[PDB]
Amino acid sequence: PLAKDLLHPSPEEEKRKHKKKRLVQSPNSYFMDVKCPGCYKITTVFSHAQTVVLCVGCSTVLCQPTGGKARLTEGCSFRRKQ
Amino acid sequence: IVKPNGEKPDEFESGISQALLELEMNSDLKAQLRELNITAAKEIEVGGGRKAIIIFVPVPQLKSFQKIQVRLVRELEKKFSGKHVVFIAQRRILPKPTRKSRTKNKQKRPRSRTLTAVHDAILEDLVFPSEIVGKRIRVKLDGSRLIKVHLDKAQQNNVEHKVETFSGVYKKLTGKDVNFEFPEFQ
Amino acid sequence: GRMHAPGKGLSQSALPYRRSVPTWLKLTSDDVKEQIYKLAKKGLTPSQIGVILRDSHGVAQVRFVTGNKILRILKSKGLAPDLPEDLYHLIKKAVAVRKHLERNRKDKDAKFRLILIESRIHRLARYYKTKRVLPPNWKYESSTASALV
Amino acid sequence: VRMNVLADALKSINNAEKRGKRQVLIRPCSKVIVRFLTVMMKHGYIGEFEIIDDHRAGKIVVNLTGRLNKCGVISPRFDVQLKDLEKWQNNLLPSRQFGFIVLTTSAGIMDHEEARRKHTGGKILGFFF
Amino acid sequence: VLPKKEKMKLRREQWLQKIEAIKLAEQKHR
RNA sequence: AAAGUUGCUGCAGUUAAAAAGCUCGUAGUUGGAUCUCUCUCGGCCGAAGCGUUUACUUUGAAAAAAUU
Repeated sequence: PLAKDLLHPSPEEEKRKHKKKRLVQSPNSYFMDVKCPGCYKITTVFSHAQTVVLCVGCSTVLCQPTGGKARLTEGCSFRRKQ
Repeated sequence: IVKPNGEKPDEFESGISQALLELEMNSDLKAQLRELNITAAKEIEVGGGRKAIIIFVPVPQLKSFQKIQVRLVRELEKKFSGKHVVFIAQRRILPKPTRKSRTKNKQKRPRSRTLTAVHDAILEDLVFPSEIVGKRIRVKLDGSRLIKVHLDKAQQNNVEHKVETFSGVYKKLTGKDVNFEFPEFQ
Repeated sequence: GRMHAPGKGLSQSALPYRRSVPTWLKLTSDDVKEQIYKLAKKGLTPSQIGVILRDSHGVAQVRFVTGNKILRILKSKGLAPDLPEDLYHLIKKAVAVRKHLERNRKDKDAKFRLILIESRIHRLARYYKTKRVLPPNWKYESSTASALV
Repeated sequence: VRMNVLADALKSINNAEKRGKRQVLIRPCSKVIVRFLTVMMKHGYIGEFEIIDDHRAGKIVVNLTGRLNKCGVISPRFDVQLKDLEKWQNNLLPSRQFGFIVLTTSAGIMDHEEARRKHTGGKILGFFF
Repeated sequence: VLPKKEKMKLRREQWLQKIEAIKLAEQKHR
């Protein structure tokens, strides 16, 4: 109590904090590579996308926008990028 | 190969000119180095008798030099003895307009031509294999500043041994003490 | 806190410290600019352009990859509307509430919200006329509202 | 709204040190804040501080010591001619030994003693004892 | 309880005693 | 003058004098961070454009005695 190094917070408190209240702010969102199960193409999709993103070749529904993160279609595979 | 703004080639500059000529005539980096050119060079002693070469290159071709950075550095490390190779954009400092100046400032100087913008760009260009993901400035009790730069951890093995010559060249070129760290988690 | 709502939220966007373009993005600045051009030809506002570019094309920030923000890109080739998108949206909202008032006369809440929207319109028009985006003779009239849409 | 960030920084420092804290985080940073804290630092009042650089107006983490009783801003920045210093200190500093009026003068940011020594006046920023 | 003016006198006197306290602690350092 | 009962220094406004039903709403007041001297003619110098203009600060001159 009354004694904590504010310059060097351990990563669980920095991850726990609100994104604007971090020591240097950083977004909680990310970009992800998705593959449609009906094809082999790779698509770069924002995690918190607000618009429905269609396949360039299959024209299938990849992600559905929700209140927070997008809802990927059951069957599509994804991998977090960087 | 060399086009100095003062148009006065030194023998360091001619030596690295024939060095880049040897790399252009032999290695696979033929199609792009012929298009490019540099401006100047200097040799600085840092870290207790360990030399380093610095190459001043004109600005609008750095991105081309950002494509061929690491290969050219490793080939000049094979070419020379144990040294370090860094590239610096030739950045121009426009003086601060005071109430005693010459009448050449009929327009406002650009914000990119200021002192601080040039020095943060220079600190960015010292480190291409890494990227500056953080920066802090410690103001010690004596009143002298000390910049600490946090670089990237995912590639940390590449430039771990090069941080000392980074601090040395930045101190020589600016007069500011800097240190470099690597955070455990982003 | 907000201008007229007494509530004070925090939700916004937090730009990362990394201004550099990430390595995985193989799109160049030019291809981004013609993406902006087709998107503007589709009748899209700059906000919608940035949203679609972020959601689908992987462009984190147009200003980080192209060096300019989207309105200047649309202004260079003249694919920019005469009046800005926020003023346009306030004006559309005013027309919608006014038409609802013409159908419904007992909605005093819609009258109060119309006063609020028109107050926003006046303040932002004052700001734009200060920075010469609007001509000095421009004025919002209640009857001169559906013609701007 | 948030005007006079130096006032908010000094209020935060005072409030944190009266609660017996060891460090204080102040945001946003400013060059006037940094010069004011340097003026405190050279007199041994606030230890040593560090500027955290995000691409916005930065933050400062200050290592508090305990020798400070109150630091304060004088708003608005009144014109202080070189005579008025005695008057101003007899209004502000509770004694003749310790306490500091900080002035922004044409020679930079300084305290009232160094203001007298360089023979200049300026505008008043704050005081700390 | 007790008058305000006496409390104000006491607070002023304890703050004055702290003022010479800090001055004497600073003088001992030289 | 005590007197901080006119308060700039330096007052007050739950319950004692006293804060407006609520929101919008001119002017005025107040406003985040950021930017490190030279050209001509005359004997290293003198004239000239100043350098955006200020506000601010300092210096120098000039400024009845009496009173203090």
